[PDB]
Amino acid sequence: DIPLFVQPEDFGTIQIEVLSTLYRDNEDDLSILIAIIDRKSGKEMFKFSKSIHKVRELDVYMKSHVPDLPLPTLPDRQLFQTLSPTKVDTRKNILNQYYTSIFSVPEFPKNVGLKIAQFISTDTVMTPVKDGSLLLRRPNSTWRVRYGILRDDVLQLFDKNQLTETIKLRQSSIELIPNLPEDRFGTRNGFLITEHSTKYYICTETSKERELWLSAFS
Repeated sequence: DIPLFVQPEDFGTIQIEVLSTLYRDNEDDLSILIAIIDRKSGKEMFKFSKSIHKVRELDVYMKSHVPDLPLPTLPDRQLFQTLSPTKVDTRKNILNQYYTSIFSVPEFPKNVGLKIAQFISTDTVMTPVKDGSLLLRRPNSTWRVRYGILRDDVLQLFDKNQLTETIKLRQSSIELIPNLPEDRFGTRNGFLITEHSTKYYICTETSKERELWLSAFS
């Protein structure tokens, strides 16, 4: 066997939270970061990372070994084709609904329950001023994944751990971009930083993350 972090009979005692679908794993590919939480304590026990391909693989296994029991539906493949903020926001919510339903099924067959347990017991992620994954556009205007670090009153953006942008907040102005009506770029949870000029369009994965980032800007 491979060591199990949570026994299949104890799937009911955990909550899941899909934290991101822009996480860079050990091989530096975009993957899905998932947190496993103890229900009674509310403490985050561990995190793990899976590519969308691995997610569909386990899904394929389940459809075939439990055909008679209803199972949730994965996000569509089109949500992972052209990178846009509105798709990133949506597919994270569907994945949250998906894995909440999985660990809410009362009983799985012994083989299927072990496979799910092995799934969450691999690709473990250990992670210990504001930061987070961001989506960046410039005024021929595609989006690109960036990792933002707020240093003092200066924002730093990295592309695969390489400084590609550096921003002064004292020189710049900030404004929210309304989610609606949806523009021709799929902007969502977005805001504009105009550094004195130059304009950077930045979106977060959730609307809460936009709230948290603006407060860091203050």
